[PDB]
Amino acid sequence: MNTVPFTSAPIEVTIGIDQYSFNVKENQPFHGIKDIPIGHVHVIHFQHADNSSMRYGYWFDCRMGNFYIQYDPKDGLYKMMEERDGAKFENIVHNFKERQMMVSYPKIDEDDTWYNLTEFVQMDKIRKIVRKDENQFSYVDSSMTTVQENELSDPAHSLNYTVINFKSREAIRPGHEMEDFLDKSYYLNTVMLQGIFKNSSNYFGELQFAFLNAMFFGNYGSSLQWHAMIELICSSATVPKHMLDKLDEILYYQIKTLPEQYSDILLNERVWNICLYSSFQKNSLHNTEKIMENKYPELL
Amino acid sequence: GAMNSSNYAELFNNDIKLFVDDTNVYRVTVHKTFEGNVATKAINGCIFTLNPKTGHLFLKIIHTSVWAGQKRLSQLAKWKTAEEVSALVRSLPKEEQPKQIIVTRKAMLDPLEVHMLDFPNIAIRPTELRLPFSAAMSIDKLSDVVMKATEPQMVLFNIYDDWLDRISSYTAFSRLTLLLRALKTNEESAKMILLSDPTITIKSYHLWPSFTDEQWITIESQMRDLILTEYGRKYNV
Ligand SMILES: C1CC1c1nn[nH]n1
Repeated sequence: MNTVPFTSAPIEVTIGIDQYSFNVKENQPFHGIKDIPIGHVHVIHFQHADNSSMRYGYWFDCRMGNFYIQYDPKDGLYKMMEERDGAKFENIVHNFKERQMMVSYPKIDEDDTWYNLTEFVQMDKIRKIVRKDENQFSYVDSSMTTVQENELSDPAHSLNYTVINFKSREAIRPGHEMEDFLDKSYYLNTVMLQGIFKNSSNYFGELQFAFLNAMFFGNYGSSLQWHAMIELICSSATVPKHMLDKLDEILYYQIKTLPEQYSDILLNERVWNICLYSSFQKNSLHNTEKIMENKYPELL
Repeated sequence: GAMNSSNYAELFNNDIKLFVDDTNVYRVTVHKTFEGNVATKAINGCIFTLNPKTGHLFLKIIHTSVWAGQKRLSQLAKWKTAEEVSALVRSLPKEEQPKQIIVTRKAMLDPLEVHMLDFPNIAIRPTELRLPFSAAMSIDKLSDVVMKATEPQMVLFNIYDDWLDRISSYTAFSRLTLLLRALKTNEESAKMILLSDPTITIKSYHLWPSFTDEQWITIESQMRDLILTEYGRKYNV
């Protein structure tokens, strides 16, 4: 297990670590998070008590370095930093643990939720969507725009998701206009899977990352990307039968984890009704359809 | 965006534009089968592509062979329409290509947009005008060329005959839409009105009779009366 120490908590803040969250009071003696499961990416996220504007956070993998969080009073946020002195990091972690000033990552043993949401998410792929090459961890916030959102504005601070546009020359072969617009299989299998993503695992990784950024930061462009990536599969007549099987599992756990009170802002009625009841794959998502019908029947 | 009565003068400015009406592309008769089922039989159709400023009509005749062995014909018909309009634009010299294409039915927007991706500067727009272009097949010379076709064919007409020598495009378009609305509402009476007086004939190179300015006022009034008469019959007014 690994640890992210906090130098201090000078402002009152709700801190998230993956799907968990806790409140820290202003100047409370909080010095970090311990027992973080090795083997997954993680996200540590923040919402200030005195200004719920800008949810922000950091994607990281404890296998890639030793990271700590320190408040910057000039920029007014909690920043992630990499500790390059290992001996210092060990002493700082041990002292904070001995004084019991850390919260424990509260993982239940039966509970596979975080694996199920991040199965295909890799740090190296995150670092290509979020470009800041001098850090091993990646900052995301509520207001960052996507590359596609910007084509329709500072490119350094953008989410470089793969652009998906159903009415684009990329999606539509000349001479196959009707075919390719009504059946997205060309665009899914040749352009996206064989061409850009190289395999279904990378495609699902980006889909999962987009969902998590929408849920944890309320990032609107990430929500658009998540729905586009679902719709592209669902609107394709030809998809590897094992590929739809994994899609159903991925979506099931996303819908299961979504806060009930955020469903009105995180779920696109059009896309979901089309995917579950009208699309080529309307019968291929039994687990997702069952949870959607029992948890959010209003949307449908 | 969408085209309506507020920006109606825009139709007669100097930006080239075309209306596209697909309502006569896929045409069928419906009949009982020997077994008592029902079957359709397609008949020849046409795309109605019209420049409202000049009157030039690009009538693409859709021969029934294009449907042979095809499924979901009503859907295919929109995409064939879009394919043919796209091909027409590509066939025109650059300086004759339209800046806007206005479709009479919103179901044509995505098919035409997808076929015209290579032309990002041509705007594809719907309209809130109810345009009676479905009645084009009530113009006898148009209907005859469509029904006699034995293969796909493009035929060019000026749907305003020689009117622009004497009236503006705005007026010519209004006259056309009134004539087509009347033919749509009561075809027999409309044709009766147009041909009642044998001394006024249709030139061989025209679609409509050779009315003087005064006779056109009389005709236009009789067409309005027809439309009003039929409205009263319909609603018991
Ligand atoms: C002192 C810089 C603070 C730190 N470093 N590593 N963990 N905590």
